[PDB]
Order: sequence, then structure tokens, then C-alpha cells
Amino acid sequence: AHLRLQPIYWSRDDVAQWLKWAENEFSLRPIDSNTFEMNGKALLLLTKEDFRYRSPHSGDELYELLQHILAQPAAGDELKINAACRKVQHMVVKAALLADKFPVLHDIGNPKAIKCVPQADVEWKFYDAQPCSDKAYKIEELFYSYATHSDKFTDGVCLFWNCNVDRYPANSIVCRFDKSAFVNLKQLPFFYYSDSPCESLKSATCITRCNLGGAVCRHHANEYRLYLDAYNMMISAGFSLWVYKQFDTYNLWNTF
Ligand SMILES: Nc1ncnc2c1ncn2[C@@H]1O[C@H](CSCCCCNCc2cccc(-c3ccc(Cl)cc3)c2)[C@@H](O)[C@H]1O
Ligand SMILES: [K+]
Ligand SMILES: [Zn+2]
Repeated sequence: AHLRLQPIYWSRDDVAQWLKWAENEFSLRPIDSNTFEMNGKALLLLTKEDFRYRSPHSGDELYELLQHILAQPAAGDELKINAACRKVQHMVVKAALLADKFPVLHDIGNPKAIKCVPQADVEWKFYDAQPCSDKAYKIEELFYSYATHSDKFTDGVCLFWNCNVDRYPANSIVCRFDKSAFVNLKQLPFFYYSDSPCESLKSATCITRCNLGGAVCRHHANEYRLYLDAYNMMISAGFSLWVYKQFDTYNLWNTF
């Protein structure tokens, strides 16, 4: 299932599993798993000749295989994408509320009145153009247009998780499925934030207590890697994340 990502997201282990899969799918002479000691990003840099030299018995086959994979990327499993999207949503909105301590959250495009951070100290308010009739009693029926509402919802923060509107207001958190709509915002770079306790990896994007000293505990390490797999699955599927321009990860480091 890892291979259902674009090869540019493949790890060293993924490339090796790719070999094993192809050896059985195409009945190839078996190649050593370390025939391509590299990740998919490096794999996309090699020439077909490098394939022939690294595997004289099946290198050309594998190259054209990689090319057929790039020419027709595999469709994603909807349940794994829902879960990925839900995981990133909770991560990101939780961090923003902790960084900037917004008093109100305006959730625009949420027909089910479900909080993605139920434990947060904030007033949560829901809006949707077509609310679920079983949740409309606590949802404002509203079609957001920047032209009509740019003067409203100016307190706290607005959340547009896959609610594609004409233009997002400046105090927004946005997920968008595939640039004039995003002028008030900036791209959200990757980060992982956790305040769960440490229990017994190097990267500047693992915002955890154990990484203040650079010695991330085994637990947050595993949780970081799970979160990066979910994030990659979402980005690889065509989502992008946008945020209010004052978003600052150093505010999250200050929570420790
Ligand atoms: N202009 C609008 N103003 C207000 N509401 C407006 C406006 N346009 C549209 N809507 C409403 O948004 C909504 C249009 S997506 C309806 C699903 C809920 C969106 N978020 C909740 C959520 C949570 C987790 C995952 C996902 C998710 C991830 C990937 C993909 Cl592929 C699809 C969904 C979504 C409907 O409720 C529309 O009636
Ligand atoms: K606003
Ligand atoms: Zn830790």
C-alpha cells in the first residue's frame, strides 16, 4: 500500500519491497534487496543505463516498470485517505489553537457539527450551506463568499477544511483539494507537534519536549513517522494546506 504513493515519496525500504514485488509479478531473476540502496527520490534520478548496470538481468524491465508507474499513478484507498485527512486536520488545528490562543473558532463548511479538537478551550461555531438535517439545529446555514462576509468572523480563527470558497479571509486555516483564492494566506509547511508524555530520528520539524535536546524518544519517533506517512498520503493525493500568515512554529516550542 506504501507503493500506492508516487515513487518520489518512496523510502529506501519501499524501493526494496518494490523489487521483491516485481520479481514475483514478472517472474524475474531475483535481485538482492540492496541493488538500489536509495530512496525513490534518488531512484527517479537514475538513467535506464544505470538500471542495466545495477541489474543486467532485469534492470531495463524495472526502468520501464517505474515509467509505467509514473505515467499512471495508482488510485488511492478512500478510507485511508479519509483517515489521513482527519489525522492532519486534528494535528494542525490543535497546534494553531495552542500557538495563538484564539477565543472563537468559526468552522465553515462543517455540515455535521463535529469538532476536530474537542478538548480545546475555545468557543466552537459551525456553518454550512447545506447542513445535515440531523445536525442543523446547531449549525448556521450560510454560504460563505468573501465578497459578502469579508467583514464578518473577524474574531478568533476560521477553519475551511476542504470548503472551496472564492477567497479565504486572513484569519484562516485551510485544506484544499486540487492561486488567487490564497492571497491572504501562506502555505503551511510540514511539522509534527505533540504534547503527549515521552516514553523510551533527527529533524527540526518534530516539535516535542524530547526534541528540545535533539534526543527524540522512541514513542514520539514512531508517532512522528506515522504522522509523516499520513501527511505524505494526503499531499500525494493532491491536497495542500494554507494558514494565516502569522503562524509561527516557535509558538509551539514555547508551550514546553
Ligand atoms: N461556499 C460555501 N459556504 C459554506 N459551505 C460550503 C460552501 N461550499 C461548500 N460548502 C459545504 O462544504 C462541504 C463540501 S465538502 C463535504 C464534506 C465535509 C468537509 N469538511 C469535513 C471533512 C472532514 C474530514 C475529511 C474531509 C474530506 C477529505 C477529503 C475529501 Cl476528498 C473530502 C472530504 C472533510 C459541504 O458541507 C458543502 O455544503
Ligand atoms: K474574517
Ligand atoms: Zn518524547
